[PDB]
Amino acid sequence: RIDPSKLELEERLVTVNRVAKVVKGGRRFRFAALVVVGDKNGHVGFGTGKAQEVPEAIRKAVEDAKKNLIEVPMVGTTIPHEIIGRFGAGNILLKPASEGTGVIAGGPVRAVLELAGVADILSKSLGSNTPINMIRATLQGLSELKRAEDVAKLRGKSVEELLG
Amino acid sequence: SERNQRKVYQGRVVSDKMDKTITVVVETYKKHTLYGKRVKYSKKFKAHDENNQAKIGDIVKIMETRPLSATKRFRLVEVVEEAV
Amino acid sequence: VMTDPIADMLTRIRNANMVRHEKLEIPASKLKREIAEILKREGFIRDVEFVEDSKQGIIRVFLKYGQNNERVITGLKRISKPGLRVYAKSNEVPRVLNGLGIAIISTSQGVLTDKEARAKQAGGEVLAYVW
Amino acid sequence: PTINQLIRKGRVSKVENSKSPALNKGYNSFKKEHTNVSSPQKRGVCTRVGTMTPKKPNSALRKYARVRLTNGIEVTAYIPGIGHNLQEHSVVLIRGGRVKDLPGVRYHIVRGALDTAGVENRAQGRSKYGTKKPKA
Amino acid sequence: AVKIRLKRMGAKKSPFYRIVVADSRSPRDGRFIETVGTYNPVAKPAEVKIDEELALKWLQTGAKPSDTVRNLFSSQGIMEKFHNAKQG
Amino acid sequence: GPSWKLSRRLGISLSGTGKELEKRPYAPGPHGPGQRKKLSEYGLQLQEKQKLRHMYGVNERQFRTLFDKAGKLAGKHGENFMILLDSRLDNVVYKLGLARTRRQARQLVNHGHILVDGSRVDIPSYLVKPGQTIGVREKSRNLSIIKESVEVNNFVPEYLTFDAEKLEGTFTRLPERSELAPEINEALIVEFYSR
RNA sequence: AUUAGCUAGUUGGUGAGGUAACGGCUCACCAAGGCGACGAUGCGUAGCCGACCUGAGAGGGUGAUCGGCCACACUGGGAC
RNA sequence: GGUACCUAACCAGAAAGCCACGGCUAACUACGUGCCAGCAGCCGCGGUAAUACGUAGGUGGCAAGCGUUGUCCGGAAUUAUUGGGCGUAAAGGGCUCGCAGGCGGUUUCUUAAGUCUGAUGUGAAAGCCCCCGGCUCAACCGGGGAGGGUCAUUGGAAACU
Repeated sequence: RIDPSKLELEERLVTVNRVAKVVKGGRRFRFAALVVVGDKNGHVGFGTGKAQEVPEAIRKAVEDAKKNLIEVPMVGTTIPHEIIGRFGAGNILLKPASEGTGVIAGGPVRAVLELAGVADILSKSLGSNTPINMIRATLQGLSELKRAEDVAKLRGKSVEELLG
Repeated sequence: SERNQRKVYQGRVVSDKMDKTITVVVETYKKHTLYGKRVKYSKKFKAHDENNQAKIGDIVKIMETRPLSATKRFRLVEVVEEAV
Repeated sequence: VMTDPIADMLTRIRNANMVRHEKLEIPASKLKREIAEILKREGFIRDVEFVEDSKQGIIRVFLKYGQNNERVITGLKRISKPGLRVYAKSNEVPRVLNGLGIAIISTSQGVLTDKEARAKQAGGEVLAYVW
Repeated sequence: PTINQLIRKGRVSKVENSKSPALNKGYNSFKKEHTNVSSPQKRGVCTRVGTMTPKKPNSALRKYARVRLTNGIEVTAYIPGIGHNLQEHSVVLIRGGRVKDLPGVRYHIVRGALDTAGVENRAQGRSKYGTKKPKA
Repeated sequence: AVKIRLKRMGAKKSPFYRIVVADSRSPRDGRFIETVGTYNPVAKPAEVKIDEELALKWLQTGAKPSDTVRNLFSSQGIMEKFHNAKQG
Repeated sequence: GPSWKLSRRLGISLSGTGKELEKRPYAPGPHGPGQRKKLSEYGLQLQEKQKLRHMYGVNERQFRTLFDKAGKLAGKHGENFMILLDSRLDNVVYKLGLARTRRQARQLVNHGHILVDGSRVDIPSYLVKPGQTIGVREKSRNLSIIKESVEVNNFVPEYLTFDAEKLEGTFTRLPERSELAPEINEALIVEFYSR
């Protein structure tokens, strides 16, 4: 599945990284920028773009993020349950919280979750501090999340006894 | 009425080389505080005997008393079973 | 040598599930028997039925896979491992997933699932969760 | 497996050595002995006042003091500021402070102390460097 | 000898005492046997709250009250019924 | 000094007026009219906290203490905070239209008398208890700034009643969700203090 | 544990003395016993707790005043 | 102690400073300085165009306080049971046999040491937490609760060790 572009999406440039290549004529520099893009209703996804000029590199990155998007469950403006993101030594814990706490996460993680629009959530970063790997791990977790209704239908049961 | 019951312990003989007196080991044991795994521990006592009934290897039941001698506080109640 | 059957059974179910084998065999034991019955009740499997012999029988279980080839069960965790048995008072019985999953607990009045054990106020040996 | 290795071998924690070994030692006379104490400052008499060079290939000529503290310990120290009246044989007060660019000096010569005059002609950071409000 | 006692607590200017039973040797604010009420001098109408069952067994077994607790007991008539308890 | 400077630093009038934004709404100082970089993701909530604290005229220790009290209070920490800040009687006397400025409210209630179920009150945290009629006693009953404030009509919120003929208002049950966040996007302070 | 053996009135018994008491508490006699890897012995360090600080939690640090118990009164010993 | 408080009359007059401004981290410009003078918690800065050195204006944080020092806990998932690892990053003993110790195939009766759960007795007061009352909110001070045992006696259950 792919989510089309019939939406209003904001972009939050998390980081631009200086990048260099070594050649006979000294050094060759470029600019690699990753950005997380997505509406607040619940659609998210990152992108990347490398080029020699920062603004149009960001343009590349936002186009990539638009091309690659993901949905997330949003039970009560908060995740339904526990989850650990497990991408390449990027360990991120997420926990649902009461309806007044707010967003509690690291920089890149906070950008991703706030862009998703989750109002009340807490987290923790246990793996490497690398931003892109943070993003990949947390989005793997967010994908791994499961709504309650599909769980009920999978079990052949109903929400009332699943919550009971 | 009936008075307070002194504690009663269960254990095994570990020495009888001293007249009218009998040393016992009790296998009472606990679990580690911060880990919560059961771990074995041994506590040994000196108990008083009248005719050296108990022998090495016997399993005996024990009740505490007033101090009868230094390091000795317990009485021999009965030899529930005798060794091989 | 094999330490405890429950670890073997859980891990065998997990191994069969990750490749989606519709069939599966387990050496039969009493405890594993009612555990299979429990998973049948909670709908984490398709069906379980038994075969008997002179060597502790066998039990064979058919795993559910949802309407569209998706994992009905996504993990299993043994917590009362040999060498470290974990026991939960009745009040502190864990609400796994705050409801979605189940924890299976052996109790003074039988082996029960999480919610019903909490409902009838029984504690005891909690053995595993189901994801 | 690992649980028994823990129950008997245990979890030996690391030790955070004191970053200011001179500030936390005390002394007494009629009992000749070195005590362990926690103290935020100390005083002493400078046995030498001088100036030497740092270690980084980019340099600057810095001032320093050689001081005998109350507890009979010997150590160098750094004098932050512009100019000073810190002659040999002066009772100077020391506080914990590192200077990375200079090797070996673990302590700072606090200013506004007993015989350290506050740096003159300064406006901001006056709390540091021991200087009163310049004008009334 | 055990006594009914007025133990102090409160602030530097607002005393607030508890009627307590303790021995004559224990310090004013130290250990005691049991607390049996409270007394407020600075409340505009003077205030007191006394228990008279497990507090009264102390008078039964014998316990000299201090002067103020004595006259407060008189105010609530507890010492009176303690007096009728003899001929009763 | 602080009034105009703070208002145009935050970019929001602490009371809401064209002035402090009319022709120099950018910022104070010489670098004001230039280009303002997007505040850091620490700067945003720092600015929000500054907005709330300055608009309500309170000290930092006071603010933190009230924040912990609101957090301990049941309901939702996001707004119970602002409910307490509104219960702060200075804002009450202001919203009753007894003064032009919260500075006036502070000054008056400090040395001037506001009889609300009590002889005098300086500490702002008090309230006018609903169901009782005790009003500003008969020394400042006639006062110039009071007459100016009552004659200049202003929106008394629906959780407050008031009659100028005897210039007394009964604090009703509680404030609603509207005056909660007129423009302030709360729930930034929560994680700013979680930091 | 870069502190492996310690103990020889200490270990047990029979008698006799001895605060208010039971007791190697002290004697006489008899006997080789007692304790150690589950850390004895030795060295260094410290008053103990209610509690206090931090930490969401496990946990980690502190033992000021307020309260309880303990020991000391220039240093040792002695009894009235 | 004529102290707390209440009653009057006089005056914007007696009463604001501390630190930071390259990034971490909220706040930038002008001058002098020219590996000097110096800065500092890390990265590091300064060799004549320094937002990093000293001044000046402004801004930023806080306030009768503000910075520095020293000690402890977190961040430190960096001794990790909760919560880590050992092919090349630190880490599998050179290999084996085995005392003690740690673990234990399936069914079935029984025992209740572990186990789970009632009852009772305590876990002082004062503290932290909840709910109320009072000092002109509270700081604080009260009143009533709750929690606080790898706790003692006793009863109940037998799935698991």
